[PDB]
Amino acid sequence: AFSHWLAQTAQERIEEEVSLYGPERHIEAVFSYLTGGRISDACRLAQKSGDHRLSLLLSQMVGSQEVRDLITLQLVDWNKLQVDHYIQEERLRVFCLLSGTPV
Amino acid sequence: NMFEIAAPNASEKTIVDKLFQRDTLVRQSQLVVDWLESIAKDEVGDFSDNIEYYAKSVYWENTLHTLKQRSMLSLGSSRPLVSELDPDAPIRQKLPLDDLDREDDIRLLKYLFTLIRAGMTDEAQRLCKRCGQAWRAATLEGWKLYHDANINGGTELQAVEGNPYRCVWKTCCWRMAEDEQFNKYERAIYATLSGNLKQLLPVCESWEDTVWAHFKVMVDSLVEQEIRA
Amino acid sequence: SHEDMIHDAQMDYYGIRLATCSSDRSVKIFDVKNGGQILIADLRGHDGPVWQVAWAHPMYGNILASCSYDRKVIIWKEENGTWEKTYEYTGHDSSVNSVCWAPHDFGLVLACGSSDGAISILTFTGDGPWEVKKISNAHTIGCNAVSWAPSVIPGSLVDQPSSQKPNYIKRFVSGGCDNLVKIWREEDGQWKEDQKLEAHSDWVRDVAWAPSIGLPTSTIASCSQDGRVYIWTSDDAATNCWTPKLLHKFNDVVWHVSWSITANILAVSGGDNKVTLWKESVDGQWACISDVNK
Amino acid sequence: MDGEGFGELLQQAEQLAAETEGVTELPHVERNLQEIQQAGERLRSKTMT
Repeated sequence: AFSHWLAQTAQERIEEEVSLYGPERHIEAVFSYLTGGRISDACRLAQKSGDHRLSLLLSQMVGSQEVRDLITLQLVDWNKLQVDHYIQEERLRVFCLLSGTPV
Repeated sequence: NMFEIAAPNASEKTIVDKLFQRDTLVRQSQLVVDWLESIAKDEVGDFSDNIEYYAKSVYWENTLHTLKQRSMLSLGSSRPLVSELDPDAPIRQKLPLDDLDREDDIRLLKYLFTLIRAGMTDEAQRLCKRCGQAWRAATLEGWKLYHDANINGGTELQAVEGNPYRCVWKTCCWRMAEDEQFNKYERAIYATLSGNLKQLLPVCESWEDTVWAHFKVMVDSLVEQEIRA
Repeated sequence: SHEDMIHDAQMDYYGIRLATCSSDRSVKIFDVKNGGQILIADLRGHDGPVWQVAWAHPMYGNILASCSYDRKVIIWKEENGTWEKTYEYTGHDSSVNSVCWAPHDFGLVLACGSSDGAISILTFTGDGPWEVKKISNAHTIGCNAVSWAPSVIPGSLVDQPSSQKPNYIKRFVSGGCDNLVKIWREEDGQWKEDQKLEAHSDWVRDVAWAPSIGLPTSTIASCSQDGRVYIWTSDDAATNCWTPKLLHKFNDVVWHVSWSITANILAVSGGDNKVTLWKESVDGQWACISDVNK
Repeated sequence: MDGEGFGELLQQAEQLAAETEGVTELPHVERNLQEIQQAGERLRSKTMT
C-alpha cells in the first residue's frame, strides 16, 4: 500500500523533472527512477532510446542478495583499482544505489 | 492421471512444478536435454582446475596503462579510448578498445560460452568472480525467477532470488535481439535465453547442436504458453 | 591516363576487366573485350599513395582490396557495373604495405601486413563482420612482404579422394625488415611460430611461394636488398628440412617476385628496370627463360 | 552401527573441510588470492613496461 501511495505521489515529480532531463541528464533520470522504484517506465524509456546495457542493469536493481555480494566484491576491486578517479561519480552513485551503500 | 487444472493461490513455484509434472512431451524433451548436457558436463570435468592457468584480473589493462601514460608523460597518444570502464563504454561511446584487452575477452568468452552452452553454472560464477565481471554475473540472473516461502518459523531465508520483472525482461531481451549489433557470445547466449531461431542459427551447426536447439526452442515456447495459461 | 607510373595492375579471372593502381592517388579500371577497352572507372579515396590491391575468388564473385600510405585499407565491391567502397580500415601507425587474399577454400579473408612490426588479418563474412586477427610484435622492426598458404598442394593428398573435404589448417609465410623471415601456423585460435629464418643479413624485399602443384615439397624464392636470391626448400618442416640454394646473384637490390597466374614461372623485378622471367627447368636448375624491360 | 568415536573425528574433519571450502579461499567459487597475486605482479610488469 505504501508503494502504491508513492506511485500516486511521485507522478507530478516525474512530470516535473521529465521536462528537466534527457539522455544528457540520463543518469539523473536513473537516480529519479531509482528513487521511484519505477522500473517499468524506466525500462520503457531506456528502450525507446535503445539503452540496452542500462535496461539490463535495471532488472538487477532488486535482484537476489547475490547481486549485492557481486557489487560489494566488484567495488572493493574497483577500489583496489583506483578507477573512480577516471570514472565520474555519476554512474558511481547509480552503483551505490544498486549496492545499497548510502555513503 | 495425466494433466491438471488450478488457479493462482500461492507462490509461482506452484505454477512451475505443476507445469513440470503435468505434460509428457516436455518431460521427454527435458530428459533428452539432460542426456545431451550430461554429455557436455562429462566433457567438461575439471575445467575449474584447468582455468588455473588462463587467468588475468586487470580490467582493460592496455587501455589502463596507455591512458595512464597519456596523463603521466610529456607525450600522450593520438589514439582514441574510452574514459569509462562500462561494459557498454566503447559501443555507447563508439570509442575503440585495445586488441589484447578485447581478445583475452574473447578467450574468456570461449571459456564461459562453452560453460553455459553446457550450462556449467557453478564454474560460471567461478569465472565471473575470477575476472571481475560481477556485472556480467549479475546480467546472468535476469531470467531466473523469484520465490519465498518464509511463511514459517522466524524470519529465515526460503528464497530471495532475483527481480520478478522477468517476463517483461525476456521480452526486452527479445527486442534487443531484434536490435542486433552483438558479439557472437552475447548474441548466442541471449538469443538462446529468448529461443530466437534466426539469431540462434549462427552458432549451432552440429547435428547435436541443432536438435538441441530444436528442443530448447520448443520447450521454451511451450513452457511460457502454460505460464500465461 | 594515370598521373604516376603503375606499381600494380591486375586483370580478372575472366580477362575482361583490368584494375590499375599507381601511387597517383587513384586507381583506374577498364572493361576488356575484343582487344578494345573502355576506362569504366577511376576510384578515388586513398589518402595515402597506393601500391597494391587484392582480387578475390570467382565463386564469391568480384572483390577488391587496396592499401595506402594513409594507413587506410579501402575495400571495394562491384555492383551493376559499379565497383564501390565497401569497407575501410585504419588504426595503423605506418603505411599499410602488404595485402593478399586467402584461397577460397579457406574463404574471404585478406592478410594485411605493414612495416608496423605487427600484422592483422581481416575476414569479411561477405555480408557481415570484419573479423580481426591482429598479431603484435610480429616484427621487432616491421613487416615488408607476406604470403598466404595456398590451400591445396601435393605431398600427402594422393590417397585423399576428391569426394571428401580435408582438414584446412591455416599457415603462411612472410619476411620483414628486422633482417629476418618467419613462418606461421594457426591454432588455439591464434598463430604461432613455425619458423625463424636468418640468412639475408639485410632486409628482405619480396617473397615468392612456388605454387607447388605437383610438389610434395615447400619452395620459396626470397629476394632481399642484399642481392641474394634464396630458394628455400623443405620436403618436411617437421623433420626441419629447409635449405638455401642460390637462384641468381644479381648485383642490384633485388626487388620483387611474383608467380604466374598459370602458376608456371616466376617474374622477378630487378634493380635494372627489368623483370627477369625465370623457370625452374625440367631438369634441376633455375633458368632465366626470358625478360621484360620495364 | 559401531565406531562412533571415529565418526566424531570424521564429522570434525567434515566441518573443518566445510570451513576450508566455503571460506579460506578454497574451491566452489572463492576469491583466490592467487589471482590478486597475478594482479600485483602484472602491475609490476606494467612498471617495467
